[PDB]
Amino acid sequence: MKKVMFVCKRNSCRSQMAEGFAKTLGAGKIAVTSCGLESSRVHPTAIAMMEEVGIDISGQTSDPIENFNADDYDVVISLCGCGVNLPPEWVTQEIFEDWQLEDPDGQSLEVFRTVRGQVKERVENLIAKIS
Repeated sequence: MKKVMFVCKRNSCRSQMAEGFAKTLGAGKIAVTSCGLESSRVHPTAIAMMEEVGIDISGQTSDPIENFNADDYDVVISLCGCGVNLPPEWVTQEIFEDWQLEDPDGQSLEVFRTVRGQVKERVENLIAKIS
């Protein structure tokens, strides 16, 4: 299928969640992956907020951007604040976006819920373009 990527920074739960919604909502329409995990591990509070909607982001893990090749992912979604000097292969894709969204860092459950919800709409919009 069309290959997709979600690049992560800060508490990477927001951007790996974008992949978690994208595997869920893009199922059988796209192939989807994530990279960067700047929180050095996943964050159980995000897993709980995704369990609250029947999604899993604990099985996800760290793998650096420099080992990826956007030339091999037709649609790439940075979440680095639309201000990172991605190699030019990250631009030639069918989609190149940067969902410069909120930061759940070590926040309340409400931000872990809210950022997830706002991400899910961006995910579903991306899906609406491709799937």
